[PDB]
Amino acid sequence: AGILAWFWNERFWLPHNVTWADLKNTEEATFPQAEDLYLAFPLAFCIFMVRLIFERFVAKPCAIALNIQANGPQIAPPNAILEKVFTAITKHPDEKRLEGLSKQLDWDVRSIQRWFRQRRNQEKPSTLTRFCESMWRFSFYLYVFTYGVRFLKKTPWLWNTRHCWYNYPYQPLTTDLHYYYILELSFYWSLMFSQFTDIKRKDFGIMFLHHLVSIFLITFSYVNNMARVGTLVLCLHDSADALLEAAKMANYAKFQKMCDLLFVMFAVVFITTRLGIFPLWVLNTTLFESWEIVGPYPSWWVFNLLLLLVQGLNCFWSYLIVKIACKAV
Amino acid sequence: AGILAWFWNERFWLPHNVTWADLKNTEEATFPQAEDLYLAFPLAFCIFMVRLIFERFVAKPCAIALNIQANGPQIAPPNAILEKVFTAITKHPDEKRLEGLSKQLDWDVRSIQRWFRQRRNQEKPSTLTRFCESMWRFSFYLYVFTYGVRFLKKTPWLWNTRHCWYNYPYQPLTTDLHYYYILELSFYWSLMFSQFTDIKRKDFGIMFLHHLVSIFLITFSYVNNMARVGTLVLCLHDSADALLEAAKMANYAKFQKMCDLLFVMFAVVFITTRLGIFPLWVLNTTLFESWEIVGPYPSWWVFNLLLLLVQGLNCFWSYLIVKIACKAV
Amino acid sequence: QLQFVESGGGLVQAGGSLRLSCAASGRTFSRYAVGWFRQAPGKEREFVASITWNGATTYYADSVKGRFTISRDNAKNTVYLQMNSLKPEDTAVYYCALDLYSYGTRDVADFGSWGKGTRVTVS
Amino acid sequence: QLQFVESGGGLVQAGGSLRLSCAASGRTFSRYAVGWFRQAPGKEREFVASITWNGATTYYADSVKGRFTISRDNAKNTVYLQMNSLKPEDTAVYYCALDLYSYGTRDVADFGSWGKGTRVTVS
Ligand SMILES: *C(=O)CCCCCCCCCCCCCCC
Ligand SMILES: *C(=O)CCCCCCCCCCCCCCC
Ligand SMILES: *[C@@H]1O[C@H](CO)[C@@H](O)[C@H](O)[C@H]1NC(C)=O
Ligand SMILES: *[C@@H]1O[C@H](CO)[C@@H](O)[C@H](O)[C@H]1NC(C)=O
Repeated sequence: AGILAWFWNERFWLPHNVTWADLKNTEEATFPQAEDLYLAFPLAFCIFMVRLIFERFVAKPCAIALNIQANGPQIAPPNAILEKVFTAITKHPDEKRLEGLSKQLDWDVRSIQRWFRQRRNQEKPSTLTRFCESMWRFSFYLYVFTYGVRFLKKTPWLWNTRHCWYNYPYQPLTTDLHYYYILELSFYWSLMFSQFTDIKRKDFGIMFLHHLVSIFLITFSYVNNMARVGTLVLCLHDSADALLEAAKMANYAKFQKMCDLLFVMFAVVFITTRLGIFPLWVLNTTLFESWEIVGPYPSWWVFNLLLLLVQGLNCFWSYLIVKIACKAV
Repeated sequence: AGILAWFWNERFWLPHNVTWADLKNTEEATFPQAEDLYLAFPLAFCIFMVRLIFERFVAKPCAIALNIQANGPQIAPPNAILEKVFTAITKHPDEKRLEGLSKQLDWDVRSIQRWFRQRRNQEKPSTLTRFCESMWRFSFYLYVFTYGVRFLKKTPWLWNTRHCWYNYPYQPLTTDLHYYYILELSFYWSLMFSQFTDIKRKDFGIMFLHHLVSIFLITFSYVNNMARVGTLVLCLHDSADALLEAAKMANYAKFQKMCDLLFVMFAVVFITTRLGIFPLWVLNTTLFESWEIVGPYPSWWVFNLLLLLVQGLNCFWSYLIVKIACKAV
Repeated sequence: QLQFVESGGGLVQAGGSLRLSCAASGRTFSRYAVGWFRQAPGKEREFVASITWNGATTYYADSVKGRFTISRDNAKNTVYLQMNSLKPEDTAVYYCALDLYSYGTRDVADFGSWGKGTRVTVS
Repeated sequence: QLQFVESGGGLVQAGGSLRLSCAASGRTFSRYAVGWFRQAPGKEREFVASITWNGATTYYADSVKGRFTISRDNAKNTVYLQMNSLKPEDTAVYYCALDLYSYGTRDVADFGSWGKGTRVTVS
């Protein structure tokens, strides 16, 4: 109890001359509260179950109708030395590792590379599950982006970025903003539940840090009444995530022309939104306008660094994209 | 919104001449509310992570120190017909199925039974994971039972069962009762999350119905201010669950004398608590005293049937126990 | 704090009949159960009787049954203890109390918001 | 509903200086941003000026800049629009409004809890 009071220091989060007692829910006005963010976990569980239903009953028949391979991986040829190396040394040999294995086994590099690729495919999930997951991600990202566009088209802060800090902290909470924030937090918690359980043996790096940072930002911005600028970030970031899933779906059906086109479009949208628009527009409204209109708050040192972290992430992935696009030309 | 108002009909749950406006949280008195049950999901997630940490860092070294087999199952001898039958016909042949397989393959029944047992062990989880899960269950059940005993030893309704309906609906909510209910609901939701994700390929029958019924009862009793009688059920049912896990742990270390003793004690406690005490004491206070003191409520038709359902479950499992105890003599 | 004020006391002749009233200056007196306690001279507080919010349950002491009756009126916010066939045991100072967690016990430590107390004299 | 009552109006000679006051009968007038709007005869309502809860931002119309100033006093719960160098354009009926979702726009449909309105006459 006392440690929670220490953590929620009103002189750290809220700006000068502002107390939590000012943001309590009164008769005529409703303000966002931390207690409203507990529904996110139940909604994430409901989303997880709906995802399971969609994958097994809606995506699998479509994959069957599109000649996706319904069987598992292939079987690697038997080899004692290769099996010992795969179980002991590593699972994804590099060029130097392939050369060393060829020297040790006195075998061609192509055969060892094919054997290790087959073993990796055995360890990797089948194409059917990846296709179903990509279809679910595409549908959810398209819904979220469309709802965000419909919500933002009427708001006064999309055109002028100095309207997110208009009457701070006295900005009432609307149904649309609450629904958008709860839906986003629920989706991120659903991704969490899916990753710590179903995929605890797949990936736990850049996308787990990305998820954690996104949940951190969404929660602490919602508690701090700094949510008008968060909708612009959520809608900007979800613009490009609806094309990568379509490109993956085109890839998994062995369509390379559509996959190449959709990936050139995803690359263009990703670069334009997350390298040209995001820093100049959102970090402008965040680093300088927020501190000018709202005043000196210390939470700014936490929030901008995190957004800069996100920007670093979204610059690494863009190098990864610029080379694939070079391969796609 | 309207459908929720239809579902929470005050003429169905609350007794005669009682409205939800009477149970709202006022200045001097705090009453339980449905909104307080949203913390259960976050606490269940925290419990799930603590369970993972305990299993990998606290239970696995102990299992290693106790010579539990750290490797996987064995390898069944190759057989085309046996593999085809196992993949197509069934996985756990009965006596008639074993006789049919022996007739078809012209092989001894013992060899086919051993091959199918080896295949089942291949499909079944290793002893290490079962030992770790049993240790976690034992620790959690022992903690919950001990806290329930400490809480109930001071309450006035454990000795007299007509003190659960004393001042209904005006019974204030204490910290201990709220903590007990939230802890139980969080544990049941943790079991849910573990079963729909980690063990979605293991069991989905009597224990999933049992979990669902337990969550139903705990939630709707907490919302209805019918929680004084629920603590007696929770503490009565968690008395025997702390010995079955110890018996399983004794079994997995190849200790048969302690396993037999602990299972005779678990059988005695289970029969005594869930066949002798539960119906005569809790269904007495529930079927008749509740309706006498509180009056005619229609939710009684929902709650007693469910408790009777639980009793049916706890009679089936007891037949299953009475035969193992016969084998244990 | 709904501080009670017990009134209705004086000196009565033996084998008498006397009514006592406890008045609560609050708006939420109707959700609580209340009780009447007595403190015998040179003795500790005893449990005389108790009543729930809606008059459903009336608990009495094994010494006052029949002779003593408890009732309450919600609109007036008042509790009336009617004592009958008063023996010399009744001589004490009566305090009207409120039950805090609806526990239904017979105890002095569960009853808060006590009152200054009215006095009875029995010849 | 914090219904505003605009006062402070009369007829002023040209090139004059006139102060107007808008008074709100509420306790939560200090959390809202408020604005002053005018309704020209035979015309629709126009946006004259607006001010945030704490005087941070003062938005004006492109026709009234410099000439018109807006201020507010939180303790008194009053808003003061000082008009200076009044031209004949100012002739209308002024209404004091309240902003409902802190949107910062220049619109008549975002401002609720309007007032009956004060009148100005400019020669
Ligand atoms: C991954 O690249 C996408 C991450 C999406 C980020 C979502 C964060 C939204 C909340 C932003 C809150 C910032 C407000 C603080 C500014 C001072
Ligand atoms: C499995 O055998 C154990 C299940 C444990 C049951 C827990 C349920 C506790 C809540 C009881 C509420 C009943 C109150 C309604 C009576 C009218
Ligand atoms: C904060 O409030 C104090 C007194 O309430 C005042 O003296 C000070 O000027 C205020 N500062 C700001 C930035 O509003
Ligand atoms: C319920 O209340 C009504 C009026 O409020 C009354 O006439 C009726 O007797 C009451 N019934 C019970 C069982 O209290």
